[PDB]
Amino acid sequence: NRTCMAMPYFEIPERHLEAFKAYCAVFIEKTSKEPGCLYYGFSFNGTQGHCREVYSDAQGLLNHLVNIAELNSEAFHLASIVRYEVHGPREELDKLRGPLAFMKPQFFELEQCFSRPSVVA
Amino acid sequence: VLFQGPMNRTCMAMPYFEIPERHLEAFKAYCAVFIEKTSKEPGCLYYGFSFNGTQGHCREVYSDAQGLLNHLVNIAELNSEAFHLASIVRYEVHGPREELDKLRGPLAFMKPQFFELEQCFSRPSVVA
Amino acid sequence: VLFQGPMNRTCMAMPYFEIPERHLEAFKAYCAVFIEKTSKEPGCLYYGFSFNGTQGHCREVYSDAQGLLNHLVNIAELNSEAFHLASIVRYEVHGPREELDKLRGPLAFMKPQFFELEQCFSRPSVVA
Amino acid sequence: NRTCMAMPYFEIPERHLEAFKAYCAVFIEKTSKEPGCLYYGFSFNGTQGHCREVYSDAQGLLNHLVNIAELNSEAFHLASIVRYEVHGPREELDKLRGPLAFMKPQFFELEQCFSRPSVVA
Repeated sequence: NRTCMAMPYFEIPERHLEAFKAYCAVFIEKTSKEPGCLYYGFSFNGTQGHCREVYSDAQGLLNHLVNIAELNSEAFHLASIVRYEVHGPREELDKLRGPLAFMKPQFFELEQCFSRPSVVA
Repeated sequence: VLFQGPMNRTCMAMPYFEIPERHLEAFKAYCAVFIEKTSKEPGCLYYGFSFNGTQGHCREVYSDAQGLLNHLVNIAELNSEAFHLASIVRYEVHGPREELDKLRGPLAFMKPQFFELEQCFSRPSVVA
Repeated sequence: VLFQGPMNRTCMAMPYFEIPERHLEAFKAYCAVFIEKTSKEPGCLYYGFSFNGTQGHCREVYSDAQGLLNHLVNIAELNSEAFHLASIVRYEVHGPREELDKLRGPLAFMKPQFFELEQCFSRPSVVA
Repeated sequence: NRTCMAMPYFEIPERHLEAFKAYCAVFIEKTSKEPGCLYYGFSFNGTQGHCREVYSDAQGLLNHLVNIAELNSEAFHLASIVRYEVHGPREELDKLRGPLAFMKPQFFELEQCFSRPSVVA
């Protein structure tokens, strides 16, 4: 199981919350074209935003960053990413520590796990 | 084009642990005990521990809010005996509003950060 | 593949009228009066009358539940004077649960059939 | 404005309600491929189901019936259609009275209307 999970946390000014949520549907449409993306969901604690992103492997996360780059530049003025976590097995995170350094990610290496045959992450 | 519909009932809990270095290996050993206990819960879909050095984390995925409540009851005794190895510094709960409404009362003692899931894409054969 | 997200706030009201034949042409004339009055409501997106012989119908589309309540206030006086031309035999209200919750109290006197909108596809440029 | 609106009403046994709602997502996926379908939404009054279907013209409704026929036969045992209304201008409903007779439709001819430039139905 090489699945990796990325989690950006967003600080959204209250005047930008509705525009941010409208863009979420655009990010979801664009990300839905990625074969390696298994899950992409936006959740909110008031003005604190969050995305739970599941990719089939490290390459999937790298594909997503390239795929989403143009949308990122369009919407980058609506919020600040205040934290970025990447969770997965060490052998996949090893492929990401170099490429992702610009995000200052917090890397969590998955070491012990239970899961049902239906649910990979 | 726009697609709209109800979210899955799935809820995810994420405690973040501050583990003293002198307790880190004992904490990791106990993780096997917590996994074994949780693996018998019908409502638990995923339960896994990850580490950023001495920062620990558990990703807990339940089929609905009731699954998370069942876990709280199941693990209460174990939580109280491994209590001393770490402290929980953040506790997040993610899920749809209607399920999180069932959790705000029972989990108040954890002072959780509740994130209401509002928009999602998924491949349902592999992730809920 | 599965897409999930919130419904539009749009609400639709549909009264069905039983119109005596002797009143049908007068009813149709008054429809112009009701359309003119309703056309000044900011919250009204669509308001149209259709007929299956002497069975009349209005399709009323509002941007949210508040729009429907504003219409009730706006039309109250007109409703009371054209009151005698027909009877309402069915009154349906369609929309998302959170908006319909705002209507169950104010519209109780109409004994409405409330249909909660749960899944939808749409082309947002032309239909809400 | 040639738009027509179709409205099936469903009586769903309580034991079939969840399966019916799961099929709704399949009907929505299939109907989303129709260029002439502008809106397709399912609503529920307990066990009473309803679809609000908006088509750009009478041909769109006929295309939908053909497009959805295979799914109809798969799911036809989950509920009964107890009423079927078709609303639109007379000139479009004239094209449907023959083809749709098997549904025993209730035809409502739209005669007077207000709408904002953004909303066709």
